[PDB]
Amino acid sequence: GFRDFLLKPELLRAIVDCGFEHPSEVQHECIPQAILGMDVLCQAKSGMGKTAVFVLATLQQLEPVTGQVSVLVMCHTRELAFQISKEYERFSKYMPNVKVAVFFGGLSIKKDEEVLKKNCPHIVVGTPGRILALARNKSLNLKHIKHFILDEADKMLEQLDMRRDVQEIFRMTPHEKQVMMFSATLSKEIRPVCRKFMQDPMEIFVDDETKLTLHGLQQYYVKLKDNEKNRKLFDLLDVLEFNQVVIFVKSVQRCIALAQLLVEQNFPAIAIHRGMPQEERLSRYQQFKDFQRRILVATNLFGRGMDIERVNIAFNYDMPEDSDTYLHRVARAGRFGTKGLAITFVSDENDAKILNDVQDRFEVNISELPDEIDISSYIEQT
Repeated sequence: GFRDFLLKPELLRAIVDCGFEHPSEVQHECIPQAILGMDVLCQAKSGMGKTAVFVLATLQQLEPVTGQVSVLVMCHTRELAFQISKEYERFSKYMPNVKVAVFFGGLSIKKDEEVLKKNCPHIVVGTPGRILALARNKSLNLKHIKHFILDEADKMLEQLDMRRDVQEIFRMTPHEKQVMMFSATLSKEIRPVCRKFMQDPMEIFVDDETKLTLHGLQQYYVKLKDNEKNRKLFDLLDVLEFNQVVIFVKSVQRCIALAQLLVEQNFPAIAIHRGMPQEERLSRYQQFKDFQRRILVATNLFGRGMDIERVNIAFNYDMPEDSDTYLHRVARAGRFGTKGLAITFVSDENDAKILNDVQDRFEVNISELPDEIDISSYIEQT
């Protein structure tokens, strides 16, 4: 997969360890030029292995120097800065001397200062505000920066205030270095600042995945109190036939409890919730590619959409927050298989509103669950 990207062996091993030897389109279009030190302006769509583009291209060109920060990555939200760093750590699994740190508000800047004095990293990730503050006070020397990366450019550059800070941070770095910008949207603010930031960038515009359909799919709902869901769900798992099931819940506490309960009821199930390291979520999801019955209890997976041929039933044990989560939660997108069954639990006079909203957006009707469902209307070959 990534072997054709001509990446240091240690990077390929870590990539194999993260469980995916199949590059996305944004990567096929960006990693090659990125790897060569070319400036890049890429308008894509979060996820899709977008940040892996700069994490990899950057690790590939990294000329590690103790005490020197050679890579600066900035983005708008601290959760994304946090996530981008854990990813640098992951793909850096076999590059023992490579160092990374993330900085943002919420934690005492004095803590960021120590790290920079005692054990400066080669790679820094952070939000503009905290980065600009650490630079101004000299704690962070940005004079050796060879790779300047901006993620969520549109959001960072939208407000005059943050764009100003970003331009101040920029001027603090060597005029000669590679600069890359990734933005889900290409506002007429990035266009200006880029003339300032980039020279003659490779401008790459990857699409917006183009998906989201409920065609040829059986969809029903059941109204009941949370008090009944388990009993209903369990009654249902006994009647309905399936190769693999997916149950969506609202929280982590709920995911952990339901999964455990199913497991104790001889209903082999794995749990995947927003409250565990990406590595664990990625590993567990990957694992869920094997068995004759298997059940996955999740709070939400990966945007890619249901890609497990054998998954015949998607449950909304908890009503999706919005009519968009539904689309993602339920929809085929793998090799073959277009048939599937979707069942939603309605316990609130509020869920209905959300459910009623769904039938409009995609203009499809979701009936009340019938006593009889033809096994072949939602399970294609058997």
